[PDB]
Amino acid sequence: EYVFESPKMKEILEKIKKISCAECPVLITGESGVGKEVVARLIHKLSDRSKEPFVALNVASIPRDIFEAELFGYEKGAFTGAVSSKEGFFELADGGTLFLDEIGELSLEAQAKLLRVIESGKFYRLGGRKEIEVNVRILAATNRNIKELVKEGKFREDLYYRLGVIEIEIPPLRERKEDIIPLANHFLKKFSRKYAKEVEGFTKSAQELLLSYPWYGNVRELKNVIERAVLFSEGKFIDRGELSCLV
Amino acid sequence: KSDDVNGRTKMYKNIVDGNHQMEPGMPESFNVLLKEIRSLGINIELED
Amino acid sequence: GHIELASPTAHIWFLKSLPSRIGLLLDMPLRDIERVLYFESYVVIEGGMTNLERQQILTEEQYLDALEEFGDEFDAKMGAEAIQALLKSMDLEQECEQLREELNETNSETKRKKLTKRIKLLEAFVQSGNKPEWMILTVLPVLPPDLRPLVPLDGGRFATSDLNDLYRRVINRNNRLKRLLDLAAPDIIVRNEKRMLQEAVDALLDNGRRGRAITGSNKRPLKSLADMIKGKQGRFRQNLLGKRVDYSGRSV
Amino acid sequence: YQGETTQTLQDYLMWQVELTPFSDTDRAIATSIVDAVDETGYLTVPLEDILESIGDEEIDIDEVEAVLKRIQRFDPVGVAAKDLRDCLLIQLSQFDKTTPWLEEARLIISDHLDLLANHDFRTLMRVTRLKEDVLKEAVNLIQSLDPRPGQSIQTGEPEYVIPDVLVRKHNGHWTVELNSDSIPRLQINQHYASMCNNARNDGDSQFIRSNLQDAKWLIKSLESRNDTLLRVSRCIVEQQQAFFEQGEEYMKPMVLADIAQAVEMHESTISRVTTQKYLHSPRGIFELKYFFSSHVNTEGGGEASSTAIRALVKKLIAAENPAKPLSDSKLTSLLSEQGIMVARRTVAKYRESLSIPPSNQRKQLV
Amino acid sequence: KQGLQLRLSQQLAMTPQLQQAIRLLQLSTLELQQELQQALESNPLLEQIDTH
Amino acid sequence: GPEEITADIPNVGEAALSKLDESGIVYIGAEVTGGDILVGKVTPKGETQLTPEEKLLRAIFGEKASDVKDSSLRVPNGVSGTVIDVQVFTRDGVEKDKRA
DNA sequence: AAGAGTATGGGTG
DNA sequence: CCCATACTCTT
DNA sequence: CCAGAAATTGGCACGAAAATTGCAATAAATACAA
DNA sequence: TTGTATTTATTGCAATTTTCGTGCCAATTTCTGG
Ligand SMILES: Nc1ncnc2c1ncn2[C@@H]1O[C@H](COP(=O)(O)OP(=O)(O)OP(=O)(O)O)[C@@H](O)[C@H]1O
Repeated sequence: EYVFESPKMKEILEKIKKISCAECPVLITGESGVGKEVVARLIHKLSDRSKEPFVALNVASIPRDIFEAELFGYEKGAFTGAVSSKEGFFELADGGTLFLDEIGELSLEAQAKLLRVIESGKFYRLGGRKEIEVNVRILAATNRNIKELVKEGKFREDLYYRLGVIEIEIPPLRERKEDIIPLANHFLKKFSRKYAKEVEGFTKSAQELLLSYPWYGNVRELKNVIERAVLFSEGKFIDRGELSCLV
Repeated sequence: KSDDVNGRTKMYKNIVDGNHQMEPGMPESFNVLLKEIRSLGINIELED
Repeated sequence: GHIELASPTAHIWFLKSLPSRIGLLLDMPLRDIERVLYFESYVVIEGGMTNLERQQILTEEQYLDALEEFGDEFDAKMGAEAIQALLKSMDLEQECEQLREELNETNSETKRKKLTKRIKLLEAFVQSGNKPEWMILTVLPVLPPDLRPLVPLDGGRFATSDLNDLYRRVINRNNRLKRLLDLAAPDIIVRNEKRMLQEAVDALLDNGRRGRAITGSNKRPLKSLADMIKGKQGRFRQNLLGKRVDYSGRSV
Repeated sequence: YQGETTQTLQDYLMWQVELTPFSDTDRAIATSIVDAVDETGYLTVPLEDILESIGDEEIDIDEVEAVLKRIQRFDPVGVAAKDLRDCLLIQLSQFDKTTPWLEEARLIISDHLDLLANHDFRTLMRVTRLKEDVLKEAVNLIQSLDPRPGQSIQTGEPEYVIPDVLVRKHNGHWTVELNSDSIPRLQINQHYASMCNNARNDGDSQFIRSNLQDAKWLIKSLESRNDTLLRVSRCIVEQQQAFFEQGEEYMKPMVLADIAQAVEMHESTISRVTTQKYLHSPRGIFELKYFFSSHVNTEGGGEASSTAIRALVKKLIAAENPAKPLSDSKLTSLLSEQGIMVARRTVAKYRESLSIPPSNQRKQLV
Repeated sequence: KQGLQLRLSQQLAMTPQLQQAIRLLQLSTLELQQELQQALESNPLLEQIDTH
Repeated sequence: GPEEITADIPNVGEAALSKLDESGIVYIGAEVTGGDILVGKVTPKGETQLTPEEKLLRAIFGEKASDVKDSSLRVPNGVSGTVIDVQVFTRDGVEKDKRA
């Protein structure tokens, strides 16, 4: 279902296969639309935690004042309105994988709240006096440059070394030129099957056009372009005229 | 004369038509017995 | 139809019809097998590294002290699961050859008869396609409805039939046992529920053969499938060897 | 136990089909046709459906027509008719030509049957070019025919309902009680509940305590439900007491608020309790919600239940002159002489609810 | 203002006390019997008077 | 609805109702054979839906025919005799007919 | 350690 | 009443 | 006999009243520990 | 002597929908004088 034809992507696949026995947290970095989610789910699938939960969490959608309650849970009577005990996402993802998406959007006052949990795995619930120990593997994804954010001062240096034991960098689509045509054919077949059209390839000029456009949205932009071309097709082959949005 | 359901009808039709000949079949009580024995967990079946 | 039993149940025909096929196959007294099946005593399935044989009967206190002494070195069970495990773990060929050697060497009269009986049973099992553990029921067949119809009476009352009553009792016991096993109830209740399910299945198959018989409102025992099959009022003697016919009359 | 086989209309029809010199194709067509016959004796599908169900394209519609014509002469005569006109014409075709009014009846059935359905007797008489006497004889001959020939072989038994409340008259007083043959009840397993002791494991103790408390709560809930139902039924019977002595036309109008105030509850509880509950009385079996009705004002400051007015309308219609039926203006006047102040439109609505045709469709030649 | 916070406060809270055991009134005898059968299945300590 | 004992059965002829009185019960002293009607009774079969064909049937042949069906008591086949006694039992609270 | 005798349970009518 | 099997006394 | 006139019927409307359904967890009496 | 944890005792309020009676009027049926 996934296309890995560029040599860099095959090297990344070899790296993923070599760390299938590890439990250290992983840090995935790149541009937008390069496939960080794909790589994260592939890392989860090939490891020993294949059947274990995969909790994907967007850390930017958690309100500031209830961050601790969401992450760690609370006990009964902790505050006004706490009518029953409730667990957090670290207990929910216990024994499995926790995937923190867009870790670079977290604020400096919220990054300090998960410094001991990532390394030790032990924490206290809100209002609880017993220490809870969990076994969670942490994958983190970011589209920023953390190694530069820490130098600037907008990212805590204490969290980068806790998260970045293993670092993966996914190159942009404009450098994986051996993947543009296979991905185009894959998306074309998928969307032709979905919309019941009768297009079954590209012309010798459309392929040349697809290899020169500097894809800035990467694979997501390529997918959108292919879907739009399939929706408005008129024959059996896609010509350069249809792909006029490129250039 | 007793429990061949299709045989009864065929025999009656033949008698009305003036053709005194029967086409015997399987009695229904034997099928009931087979079902009852199967309901006891025993595999009993007709062969060939 | 079929019913998925929550726990395995033994077939009363292969336990109570003398000689007992289960007992003759496992070489055990009928009393001990009955104690194990109806949750009265334990039985060792795997002896382990201790001084416990593969078919020793353990009481409640004996099993408790065995657990307190040895721990997880062995395995003991009660009910139809233990009997099924014993039946599934036996090898027919090794038993056949060992007993043939013992018969060839030893000379006696009663023991020779016992060995001949066991050899005949084992060779009959091997020659046929059957398996011993098939004598423990896991799925229960259900008769077609038109062979067990409901009785319509004046006033709209439908009453009930013995077969339908037995099926309803079995279904109720099975559903309660499933619910109790799902909620992880204490063992003291689930053992009683399993015993009652075994009794209900026995009543459905052959009512009255094992101990007491379940009766109706007028203190009459309910008719089971065996009652439908056998006897002077059964299928063979009432419907197959003789029957009522058309084109007949009678007079003085 | 076992019952006995019964012969239905379709069994008799197939028995006659078996002993009829059909071909294999004709026999299959006859089987489909008999399958498409209801218990009143009428064909329920068009012949196109039968032709499609046969399953081959070598057969035309006229063969189906011939087989249907052959079948329609089975016993009873008129079975498997397409519509009422077809059944009447088939029944008439079996009569001898010496019948006095056969020709006029045949003409009326073949051509003018909707006019007879509208009870015209004016346009029908004009078109048929005939006098009243011969027209009346033809109508009487038509009405002697069988409209439902398939009911000769009748099968089935009526369905019943078990009452929840019994109302009787003991020592001259109307008494109300619950039906002991259907009152739900539960119990507590003493054998299981006798092991609720701290000697055993604490998990067993908490399990058994929770289950015992839930069981006791459920038993209390059932007991309260039964008591509430009995109280509501007793209040309802006490309020509507002239009905149980003199039947309808003596119903009093009442709503849920009256019973709610009488028993000191909320009308929501009264509404929920009386839902799908039945009461057995010497007059019959009635749903508990049958005793609540609207009302129309009565001269003198009183009120009249709509049930009583409907019963009065039915009784007044049932005892009229067949030649000159009562309209709604006449029924309104015959009700005003008794003090009932009801409108013409309401009387029309009441008559429609009783499934009674208007006045112009009830008149008779006689 | 409008916000979501965890805090310790002193408040006067309202009192809901109904919907308990109210659905049994509108059930007919047959549906009530089915509910009782389900409750018997789910509760070990509940039994029904038997005729056998 | 309740079953009604009546002399007005819509699906039987006038000759077959000749031995019944005004209450639908046979006279004392009548000679009867197999198939004759002793007590005339009808069973409700009404429905709240009226199809156009049902409306046509009710308009042409009357509403009584479409509401009830015959459930009368008939002499069993192979039985004959003379009516010598008739008894009527009525539940307390139900109105009595002429015969009672 | 086997072998003959007695008590118990199943089946039939 | 008659037969098969488990338990008990004896050579 | 005919055509105008009068009577009948039921569909739609409108305001009001009655019936139905969603809500889901508390309050008080009682027995026991300092 | 009291303060607190436990066990019975709680079967209504408030929207929302549905049903009620009765008027307006067009289409339809029936009646009557020249
Ligand atoms: N090798 C590939 N084969 C097929 N589809 C791919 C591949 N790489 C990426 N895609 C597609 O590209 C799209 C965008 O990928 P993805 O969601 O991983 O990007 P992202 O912006 O890095 O992720 P996120 O922001 O969700 O963490 C998806 O629809 C995915 O299916």
